[PDB]
Amino acid sequence: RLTAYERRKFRVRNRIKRTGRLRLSVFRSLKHIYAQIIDDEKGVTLVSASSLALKLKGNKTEVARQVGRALAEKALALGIKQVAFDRGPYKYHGRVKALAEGAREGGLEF
Amino acid sequence: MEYRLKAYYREGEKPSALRRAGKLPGVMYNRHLNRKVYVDLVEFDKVFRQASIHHVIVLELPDGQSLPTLVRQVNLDKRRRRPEHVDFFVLSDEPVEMYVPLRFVGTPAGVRAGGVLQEIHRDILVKVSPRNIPEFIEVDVSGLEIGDSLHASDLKLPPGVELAVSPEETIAAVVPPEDVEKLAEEAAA
Amino acid sequence: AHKKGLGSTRNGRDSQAKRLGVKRYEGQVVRAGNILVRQRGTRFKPGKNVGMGRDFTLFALVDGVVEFQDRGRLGRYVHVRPLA
Amino acid sequence: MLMPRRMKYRKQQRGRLKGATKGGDYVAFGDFGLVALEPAWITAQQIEAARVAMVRHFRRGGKIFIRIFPDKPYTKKPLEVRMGKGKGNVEGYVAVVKPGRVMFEVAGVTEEQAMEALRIAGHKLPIKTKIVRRDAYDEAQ
RNA sequence: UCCCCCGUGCCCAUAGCGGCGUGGAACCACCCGUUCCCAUUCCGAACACGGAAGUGAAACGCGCCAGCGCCGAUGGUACUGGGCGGGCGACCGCCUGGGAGAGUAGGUCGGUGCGGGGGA
RNA sequence: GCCAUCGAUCAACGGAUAAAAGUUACCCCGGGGAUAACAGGCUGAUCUCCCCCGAGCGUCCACAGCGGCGGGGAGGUUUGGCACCUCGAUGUCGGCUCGUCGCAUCCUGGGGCUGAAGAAGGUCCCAAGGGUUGGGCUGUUCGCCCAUUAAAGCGGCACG
RNA sequence: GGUCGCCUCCUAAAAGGUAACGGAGGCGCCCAAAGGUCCCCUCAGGCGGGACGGAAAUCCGCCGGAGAGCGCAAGGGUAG
RNA sequence: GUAGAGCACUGAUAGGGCUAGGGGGCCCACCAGCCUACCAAACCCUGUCAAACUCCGAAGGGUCCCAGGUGGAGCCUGGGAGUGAGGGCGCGAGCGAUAACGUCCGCGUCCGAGCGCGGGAACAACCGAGACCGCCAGCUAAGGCCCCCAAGUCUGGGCUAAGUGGUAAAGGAUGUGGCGCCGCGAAGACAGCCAGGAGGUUGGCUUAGAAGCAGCCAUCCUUUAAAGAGUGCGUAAUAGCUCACUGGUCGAGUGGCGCCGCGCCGAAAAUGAUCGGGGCUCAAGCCCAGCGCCGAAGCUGCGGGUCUGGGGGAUGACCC
Ligand SMILES: [Mg+2]
Ligand SMILES: [Mg+2]
Ligand SMILES: [Mg+2]
Ligand SMILES: [Mg+2]
Ligand SMILES: [Mg+2]
Ligand SMILES: [Mg+2]
Ligand SMILES: [Mg+2]
Ligand SMILES: [Mg+2]
Ligand SMILES: [Mg+2]
Ligand SMILES: [Mg+2]
Ligand SMILES: [Mg+2]
Ligand SMILES: [Mg+2]
Ligand SMILES: [Mg+2]
Ligand SMILES: [Mg+2]
Ligand SMILES: [Mg+2]
Ligand SMILES: [Mg+2]
Ligand SMILES: [Mg+2]
Ligand SMILES: [Mg+2]
Ligand SMILES: [Mg+2]
Ligand SMILES: [Mg+2]
Ligand SMILES: [Mg+2]
Ligand SMILES: [Mg+2]
Ligand SMILES: [Mg+2]
Ligand SMILES: [Mg+2]
Ligand SMILES: [Mg+2]
Ligand SMILES: [Mg+2]
Ligand SMILES: [Mg+2]
Ligand SMILES: [Mg+2]
Ligand SMILES: [Mg+2]
Ligand SMILES: [Mg+2]
Ligand SMILES: [Mg+2]
Ligand SMILES: [Mg+2]
Ligand SMILES: [Mg+2]
Ligand SMILES: [Mg+2]
Ligand SMILES: [Mg+2]
Ligand SMILES: [Mg+2]
Ligand SMILES: [Mg+2]
Ligand SMILES: [Mg+2]
Ligand SMILES: [Mg+2]
Ligand SMILES: [Mg+2]
Ligand SMILES: [Mg+2]
Ligand SMILES: [Mg+2]
Ligand SMILES: [Mg+2]
Ligand SMILES: [Mg+2]
Ligand SMILES: [Mg+2]
Ligand SMILES: [Mg+2]
Ligand SMILES: [Mg+2]
Ligand SMILES: [Mg+2]
Ligand SMILES: [Mg+2]
Ligand SMILES: [Mg+2]
Ligand SMILES: [Mg+2]
Ligand SMILES: [Mg+2]
Ligand SMILES: [Mg+2]
Ligand SMILES: [Mg+2]
Ligand SMILES: [Mg+2]
Ligand SMILES: [Mg+2]
Ligand SMILES: [Mg+2]
Ligand SMILES: [Mg+2]
Ligand SMILES: [Mg+2]
Ligand SMILES: [Mg+2]
Ligand SMILES: [Mg+2]
Ligand SMILES: [Mg+2]
Ligand SMILES: [Mg+2]
Ligand SMILES: [Mg+2]
Ligand SMILES: [Mg+2]
Ligand SMILES: [Mg+2]
Ligand SMILES: [Mg+2]
Ligand SMILES: [Mg+2]
Ligand SMILES: [Mg+2]
Ligand SMILES: [Mg+2]
Ligand SMILES: [Mg+2]
Ligand SMILES: [Mg+2]
Ligand SMILES: [Mg+2]
Ligand SMILES: [Mg+2]
Ligand SMILES: [Mg+2]
Ligand SMILES: [Mg+2]
Ligand SMILES: [Mg+2]
Ligand SMILES: [Mg+2]
Ligand SMILES: [Mg+2]
Ligand SMILES: [Mg+2]
Ligand SMILES: [Mg+2]
Ligand SMILES: [Mg+2]
Ligand SMILES: [Mg+2]
Ligand SMILES: [Mg+2]
Ligand SMILES: [Mg+2]
Ligand SMILES: [Mg+2]
Ligand SMILES: [Mg+2]
Ligand SMILES: [Mg+2]
Ligand SMILES: [Mg+2]
Ligand SMILES: [Mg+2]
Ligand SMILES: [Mg+2]
Ligand SMILES: [Mg+2]
Ligand SMILES: [Mg+2]
Ligand SMILES: [Mg+2]
Ligand SMILES: [Mg+2]
Ligand SMILES: [Mg+2]
Ligand SMILES: [Mg+2]
Ligand SMILES: [Mg+2]
Ligand SMILES: [Mg+2]
Ligand SMILES: [Mg+2]
Ligand SMILES: [Mg+2]
Ligand SMILES: [Mg+2]
Ligand SMILES: [Mg+2]
Ligand SMILES: [Mg+2]
Ligand SMILES: [Mg+2]
Ligand SMILES: [Mg+2]
Ligand SMILES: [Mg+2]
Ligand SMILES: [Mg+2]
Ligand SMILES: [Mg+2]
Ligand SMILES: [Mg+2]
Ligand SMILES: [Mg+2]
Ligand SMILES: [Mg+2]
Ligand SMILES: [Mg+2]
Ligand SMILES: [Mg+2]
Ligand SMILES: [Mg+2]
Ligand SMILES: [Mg+2]
Ligand SMILES: [Mg+2]
Ligand SMILES: [Mg+2]
Ligand SMILES: [Mg+2]
Ligand SMILES: [Mg+2]
Ligand SMILES: [Mg+2]
Ligand SMILES: [Mg+2]
Ligand SMILES: [Mg+2]
Ligand SMILES: [Mg+2]
Ligand SMILES: [Mg+2]
Ligand SMILES: [Mg+2]
Ligand SMILES: [Mg+2]
Ligand SMILES: [Mg+2]
Ligand SMILES: [Mg+2]
Ligand SMILES: [Mg+2]
Ligand SMILES: [Mg+2]
Ligand SMILES: [Mg+2]
Ligand SMILES: [Mg+2]
Ligand SMILES: [Mg+2]
Ligand SMILES: [Mg+2]
Ligand SMILES: [Mg+2]
Ligand SMILES: [Mg+2]
Ligand SMILES: [Mg+2]
Ligand SMILES: [Mg+2]
Ligand SMILES: [Mg+2]
Ligand SMILES: [Mg+2]
Ligand SMILES: [Mg+2]
Ligand SMILES: [Mg+2]
Ligand SMILES: [Mg+2]
Ligand SMILES: [Mg+2]
Ligand SMILES: [Mg+2]
Ligand SMILES: [Mg+2]
Ligand SMILES: [Mg+2]
Ligand SMILES: [Mg+2]
Ligand SMILES: [Mg+2]
Ligand SMILES: [Mg+2]
Ligand SMILES: [Mg+2]
Ligand SMILES: [Mg+2]
Ligand SMILES: [Mg+2]
Ligand SMILES: [Mg+2]
Ligand SMILES: [Mg+2]
Ligand SMILES: [Mg+2]
Ligand SMILES: [Mg+2]
Ligand SMILES: [Mg+2]
Ligand SMILES: [Mg+2]
Ligand SMILES: [Mg+2]
Ligand SMILES: [Mg+2]
Ligand SMILES: [Mg+2]
Ligand SMILES: [Mg+2]
Ligand SMILES: [Mg+2]
Ligand SMILES: [Mg+2]
Ligand SMILES: [Mg+2]
Ligand SMILES: [Mg+2]
Ligand SMILES: [Mg+2]
Ligand SMILES: [Mg+2]
Ligand SMILES: [Mg+2]
Ligand SMILES: [Mg+2]
Ligand SMILES: [Mg+2]
Ligand SMILES: [Mg+2]
Ligand SMILES: [Mg+2]
Ligand SMILES: [Mg+2]
Ligand SMILES: [Mg+2]
Ligand SMILES: [Mg+2]
Ligand SMILES: [Mg+2]
Ligand SMILES: [Mg+2]
Ligand SMILES: [Mg+2]
Ligand SMILES: [Mg+2]
Ligand SMILES: [Mg+2]
Ligand SMILES: [Mg+2]
Ligand SMILES: [Mg+2]
Ligand SMILES: [Mg+2]
Ligand SMILES: [Mg+2]
Ligand SMILES: [Mg+2]
Ligand SMILES: [Mg+2]
Ligand SMILES: [Mg+2]
Ligand SMILES: [Mg+2]
Ligand SMILES: [Mg+2]
Ligand SMILES: [Mg+2]
Ligand SMILES: [Mg+2]
Ligand SMILES: [Mg+2]
Ligand SMILES: [Mg+2]
Ligand SMILES: [Mg+2]
Ligand SMILES: [Mg+2]
Ligand SMILES: [Mg+2]
Ligand SMILES: [Mg+2]
Ligand SMILES: [Mg+2]
Ligand SMILES: [Mg+2]
Ligand SMILES: [Mg+2]
Ligand SMILES: [Mg+2]
Ligand SMILES: [Mg+2]
Ligand SMILES: [Mg+2]
Ligand SMILES: [Mg+2]
Ligand SMILES: [Mg+2]
Ligand SMILES: [Mg+2]
Ligand SMILES: [Mg+2]
Ligand SMILES: [Mg+2]
Ligand SMILES: [Mg+2]
Ligand SMILES: [Mg+2]
Ligand SMILES: [Mg+2]
Ligand SMILES: [Mg+2]
Ligand SMILES: [Mg+2]
Ligand SMILES: [Mg+2]
Ligand SMILES: [Mg+2]
Ligand SMILES: [Mg+2]
Ligand SMILES: [Mg+2]
Ligand SMILES: [Mg+2]
Ligand SMILES: [Mg+2]
Ligand SMILES: [Mg+2]
Ligand SMILES: [Mg+2]
Ligand SMILES: [Mg+2]
Ligand SMILES: [Mg+2]
Ligand SMILES: [Mg+2]
Ligand SMILES: [Mg+2]
Ligand SMILES: [Mg+2]
Ligand SMILES: [Mg+2]
Ligand SMILES: [Mg+2]
Ligand SMILES: [Mg+2]
Repeated sequence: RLTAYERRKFRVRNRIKRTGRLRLSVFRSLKHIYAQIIDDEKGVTLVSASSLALKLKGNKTEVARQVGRALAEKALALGIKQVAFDRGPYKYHGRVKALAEGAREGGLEF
Repeated sequence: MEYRLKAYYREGEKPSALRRAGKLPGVMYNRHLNRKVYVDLVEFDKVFRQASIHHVIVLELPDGQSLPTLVRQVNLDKRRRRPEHVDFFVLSDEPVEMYVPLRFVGTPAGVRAGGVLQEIHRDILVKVSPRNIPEFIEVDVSGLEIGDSLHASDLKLPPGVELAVSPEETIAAVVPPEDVEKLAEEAAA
Repeated sequence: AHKKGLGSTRNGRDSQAKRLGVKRYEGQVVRAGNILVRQRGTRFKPGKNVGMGRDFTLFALVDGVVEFQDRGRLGRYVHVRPLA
Repeated sequence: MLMPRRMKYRKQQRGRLKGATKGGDYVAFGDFGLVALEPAWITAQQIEAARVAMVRHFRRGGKIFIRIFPDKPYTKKPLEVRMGKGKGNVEGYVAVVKPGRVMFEVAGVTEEQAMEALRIAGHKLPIKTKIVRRDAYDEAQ
């Protein structure tokens, strides 16, 4: 048995995993949003940015933009520039979008 | 209802040899032990005929041990219809599952009516401690007419004994006989 | 004399053999492009450095060594580890 | 007359008869049974014939069990025709029996009664046979 | 470096179904609202956004129990690569190496990787 | 010409021509026992003969005489299957003539049982020494029929 | 008399391949959406409840891993 | 993904349970209560079957890497072919009839081309064995060792009495030897001997009496050391007369069932018979054990030929 939730997840995640790039995963809780970057070859998170960890607040979308930007800072430092965006079970829009838009001008190539 | 039977250990000796030497290869196990064994065939036979899975058999091991066992299973030569291996299940203080001989008593109303008692189950599987393993489990099959039947859900059960199957496991029934005049409409069919 | 009313046969045909199967095995060295598995449906799934053609053919995408894998419920996979 | 109600396929290849019986080697219902000693295709005519013989022997009484069933289609090309031009037609059904297979069983009839009835039955069968009594070994199986 | 939670892989049911219990500090979830972005072949159910009054009822996490499901020896046998023998013949049998399936004993209410948050 | 593309039940589908059916006992040549018909052989489904079972018949009584449903064989007379010798030839039915062998015996001989009173008959066993008619019909073998008879046997021998 | 090319399954003896006038079936088409992609959704069936309404029209609930669907025969594949 | 095995899928399947519906009777019908030694979907338990079923699954087979392997191995290029009727046997399948010196495939083998040699009487392809030539030398193989005919009338130990051996089945049998298990037994058994073995059978009945014994009619009760409304003979019938049966007697074994070895019957053909023959019976048959020997063109010894390779030659010629 499966929720449409889970089905979407696998469906969008698998497609990205095939392209073999680094993976920018995202979690979007009611109160926060989190974004880690994963090497699925080794199965390991290389760098992570989040609202909770940023001790951040001030409207979800505007917040989301920053965690992306912050994510790029720690990423580019390590050497990461090329990446693929795991949009999870979430429609590419609003909060998730803002995270991407931030992480974009933050320097990430995607 | 408690039998003895001398047993011996074994390792490399080929089963084939052991058999054409009139012994019967076997095994001896419970959650704690497991040992290759053999018994004398003709000696096992006379014992097992009486004891069966139903009654405890005590294995007299060479090292002076005397183990309570149930025969868990017996492997047959298909061609010859003749035993070729035994499983001895060493009893422990614990409760164990096992088959207990049903004993139908009273000649059914249907049998008198000319039918026949089909003894569907002849033993019934049961949870019970070793110290208190029953045997004869009576069943009043007397009220049973032709077309009737009784199930596990209708048994005596000595105290401390568990109906270890489905209650609805049908125990026995009474069936119409064979009859030469049935052949008529069987020919008219 | 002999040759009496015999009969006929309402069937009696077949298709050509299709030579399906695994074509390169685990541990075999392969050039990029090498056919790894001819199949019907995904009896095998494409893994690392392995692509799948329109008729489910599995081929190597890199020079490397062929490697098999049974991931239980997720199916069976053919990979190609590249070589350093 | 035994034969399948329905059939996935109408003609069936012959096959060999390797080994002892696959199973159905222990008495499972009555007190005495008839066991196959050599293998054969037992015709549906023979099954029925044995059946009737027992029935007739103990006229009204006891119950007969039949542990074999003819599901194999038996083919025969017409008389006086040559080889080729298709496979023959189905002309009956047999049950493939192998040594060790209990084929019949009886119950609720006296020991002597059972012995004669099962004995006559075997006389109808195209093979050597033996009668057997239900054992501790059978109930153990 | 022990404990709890969140995201995420790997092993692919010994991990599951079902039952009973536990958890809201934090996280997470249901929750509150439809102004804005977005949305419904109808419905703010879903997707989405702005929130934080309430609640762990649901969901989820963690436990516990073996009815189900799942896993499952040893021993023995079927079958068999190779080498042979008996019988007019149907078929049997021997040595050597390999060796199931079923069933018996029994196991199981998961185990582990990387990152994040919170503890003592 | 090159590029693109069209006209094929060329379906006997690797497609002989753009274009094609029969007949021969009036026949002919090259080959084949690589292949049929005769006969042999292997087989024995079919054929003939003999058994096992004992349901039931026989007033009564399974077995005097019978033998449901089924099962096991022998033979190598019939019709077949196969294609092994023979196609640089193994002449094919019936009749006649001359037979000879088999015995699963038609008669004669010796027996057992009988639902054997006697006379007869039935069934089985032994027995192959000898015997086993003349005509009408049809090419017939077979078969029917006339008149007899102890009997008017059946098969093998390339259906001698 | 039947057949003649192509496809699916068995025969086929656990790689490939494998014969017979062996056992079963199909094809000589089709679709401007039945194609490309992005996004979303998940069957069949059972039980219960529901005007006309039934075995079966459409709606609600619980169950359900795939027994449905995938133009067409069969096989393989397939709801991650 | 086969052999085996299994029923989880697709189908098949016998019995039972459970249970929609269907059928017969009841209530009687308008609807409902039906109850059912009937028919039966789904479902459950027992028990199975399948090339085109598989939850399972060997042995093997395939390919790759590493290692051994120097072989009338292998790989590349080119010149010359012939072959494209195969066959027998073993094994696995299809067809056939679980027929064929049948047919069609697959793996192997041999004949083909080894109709050369030993064995199997004789016999392409079964057993043994791959013939360069010579020998009046030796060892072995298969198969054999009584004579034809080379070698044991060898040595232990059993079985067989049919000439089984020396070619057949269901099935039939106090053949025979060997293992068992089961009752009987001197608390005197089995075998016979043996005093006994009255019926008020006034059989319920019977009719030219059809009073135990055509008449398959409760199918009585007695005296007990034991005697049946009868196991039978002269009868449609009285007499007669056996058996059951206890009783002694007798004195030591008897009855029934199962398994194994070897044998018996079932067992009829056509020119003259026969295991190849003679002939064979504590074998010259079968089985178990041992020690000898015979024997093929195989292997060995001696001589020679030729091909190839490697040496020699401290050179061809020649030599090992
Ligand atoms: Mg599921
Ligand atoms: Mg979805
Ligand atoms: Mg999806
Ligand atoms: Mg990993
Ligand atoms: Mg701020
Ligand atoms: Mg901006
Ligand atoms: Mg850049
Ligand atoms: Mg003792
Ligand atoms: Mg344990
Ligand atoms: Mg003993
Ligand atoms: Mg004790
Ligand atoms: Mg009574
Ligand atoms: Mg019933
Ligand atoms: Mg009928
Ligand atoms: Mg019928
Ligand atoms: Mg002909
Ligand atoms: Mg015709
Ligand atoms: Mg037709
Ligand atoms: Mg094909
Ligand atoms: Mg091809
Ligand atoms: Mg083919
Ligand atoms: Mg693709
Ligand atoms: Mg492919
Ligand atoms: Mg691997
Ligand atoms: Mg894995
Ligand atoms: Mg899966
Ligand atoms: Mg998957
Ligand atoms: Mg999948
Ligand atoms: Mg049926
Ligand atoms: Mg066979
Ligand atoms: Mg077997
Ligand atoms: Mg076998
Ligand atoms: Mg065997
Ligand atoms: Mg069987
Ligand atoms: Mg009974
Ligand atoms: Mg009775
Ligand atoms: Mg028989
Ligand atoms: Mg018995
Ligand atoms: Mg018994
Ligand atoms: Mg039982
Ligand atoms: Mg620690
Ligand atoms: Mg985890
Ligand atoms: Mg693991
Ligand atoms: Mg799971
Ligand atoms: Mg529960
Ligand atoms: Mg509980
Ligand atoms: Mg509680
Ligand atoms: Mg609790
Ligand atoms: Mg509590
Ligand atoms: Mg809070
Ligand atoms: Mg507002
Ligand atoms: Mg508005
Ligand atoms: Mg607006
Ligand atoms: Mg939009
Ligand atoms: Mg809008
Ligand atoms: Mg619309
Ligand atoms: Mg719209
Ligand atoms: Mg919970
Ligand atoms: Mg519990
Ligand atoms: Mg359990
Ligand atoms: Mg599993
Ligand atoms: Mg094992
Ligand atoms: Mg073993
Ligand atoms: Mg072997
Ligand atoms: Mg073998
Ligand atoms: Mg052999
Ligand atoms: Mg032999
Ligand atoms: Mg044998
Ligand atoms: Mg041997
Ligand atoms: Mg050996
Ligand atoms: Mg072994
Ligand atoms: Mg072995
Ligand atoms: Mg536990
Ligand atoms: Mg669990
Ligand atoms: Mg749990
Ligand atoms: Mg734990
Ligand atoms: Mg570790
Ligand atoms: Mg140009
Ligand atoms: Mg045409
Ligand atoms: Mg046309
Ligand atoms: Mg052509
Ligand atoms: Mg041309
Ligand atoms: Mg031309
Ligand atoms: Mg002229
Ligand atoms: Mg002319
Ligand atoms: Mg001629
Ligand atoms: Mg000739
Ligand atoms: Mg024939
Ligand atoms: Mg005929
Ligand atoms: Mg006979
Ligand atoms: Mg009568
Ligand atoms: Mg009489
Ligand atoms: Mg009678
Ligand atoms: Mg008779
Ligand atoms: Mg009749
Ligand atoms: Mg017959
Ligand atoms: Mg013949
Ligand atoms: Mg002939
Ligand atoms: Mg013939
Ligand atoms: Mg031929
Ligand atoms: Mg030939
Ligand atoms: Mg002429
Ligand atoms: Mg004349
Ligand atoms: Mg003549
Ligand atoms: Mg005579
Ligand atoms: Mg006479
Ligand atoms: Mg007479
Ligand atoms: Mg008279
Ligand atoms: Mg007669
Ligand atoms: Mg004579
Ligand atoms: Mg004469
Ligand atoms: Mg004569
Ligand atoms: Mg005349
Ligand atoms: Mg005339
Ligand atoms: Mg005339
Ligand atoms: Mg005529
Ligand atoms: Mg005449
Ligand atoms: Mg006369
Ligand atoms: Mg005449
Ligand atoms: Mg003559
Ligand atoms: Mg003739
Ligand atoms: Mg003639
Ligand atoms: Mg002839
Ligand atoms: Mg003649
Ligand atoms: Mg034509
Ligand atoms: Mg293959
Ligand atoms: Mg359309
Ligand atoms: Mg959408
Ligand atoms: Mg949608
Ligand atoms: Mg539905
Ligand atoms: Mg409904
Ligand atoms: Mg509806
Ligand atoms: Mg209407
Ligand atoms: Mg709906
Ligand atoms: Mg299905
Ligand atoms: Mg549908
Ligand atoms: Mg699916
Ligand atoms: Mg499907
Ligand atoms: Mg899945
Ligand atoms: Mg499989
Ligand atoms: Mg396959
Ligand atoms: Mg399944
Ligand atoms: Mg299927
Ligand atoms: Mg099915
Ligand atoms: Mg079914
Ligand atoms: Mg049933
Ligand atoms: Mg039923
Ligand atoms: Mg009704
Ligand atoms: Mg009525
Ligand atoms: Mg009415
Ligand atoms: Mg009324
Ligand atoms: Mg009514
Ligand atoms: Mg009305
Ligand atoms: Mg009315
Ligand atoms: Mg009722
Ligand atoms: Mg198959
Ligand atoms: Mg199969
Ligand atoms: Mg397994
Ligand atoms: Mg498994
Ligand atoms: Mg496997
Ligand atoms: Mg294995
Ligand atoms: Mg393997
Ligand atoms: Mg090497
Ligand atoms: Mg050429
Ligand atoms: Mg050529
Ligand atoms: Mg040619
Ligand atoms: Mg040829
Ligand atoms: Mg060849
Ligand atoms: Mg060959
Ligand atoms: Mg031969
Ligand atoms: Mg053969
Ligand atoms: Mg067969
Ligand atoms: Mg057969
Ligand atoms: Mg055959
Ligand atoms: Mg034959
Ligand atoms: Mg035959
Ligand atoms: Mg043959
Ligand atoms: Mg054959
Ligand atoms: Mg070959
Ligand atoms: Mg030769
Ligand atoms: Mg050769
Ligand atoms: Mg020659
Ligand atoms: Mg020779
Ligand atoms: Mg010779
Ligand atoms: Mg010979
Ligand atoms: Mg010759
Ligand atoms: Mg020959
Ligand atoms: Mg010769
Ligand atoms: Mg030759
Ligand atoms: Mg030989
Ligand atoms: Mg040999
Ligand atoms: Mg030597
Ligand atoms: Mg010598
Ligand atoms: Mg040898
Ligand atoms: Mg020798
Ligand atoms: Mg001699
Ligand atoms: Mg000689
Ligand atoms: Mg001599
Ligand atoms: Mg004799
Ligand atoms: Mg002789
Ligand atoms: Mg001899
Ligand atoms: Mg012979
Ligand atoms: Mg002979
Ligand atoms: Mg012989
Ligand atoms: Mg015999
Ligand atoms: Mg006897
Ligand atoms: Mg007897
Ligand atoms: Mg006797
Ligand atoms: Mg004997
Ligand atoms: Mg004893
Ligand atoms: Mg005793
Ligand atoms: Mg006795
Ligand atoms: Mg005793
Ligand atoms: Mg005493
Ligand atoms: Mg009398
Ligand atoms: Mg009378
Ligand atoms: Mg009385
Ligand atoms: Mg007088
Ligand atoms: Mg008197
Ligand atoms: Mg016994
Ligand atoms: Mg024995
Ligand atoms: Mg025995
Ligand atoms: Mg004989
Ligand atoms: Mg001789
Ligand atoms: Mg000789
Ligand atoms: Mg002689
Ligand atoms: Mg030589
Ligand atoms: Mg020499
Ligand atoms: Mg010379
Ligand atoms: Mg030389
Ligand atoms: Mg050298
Ligand atoms: Mg040199």
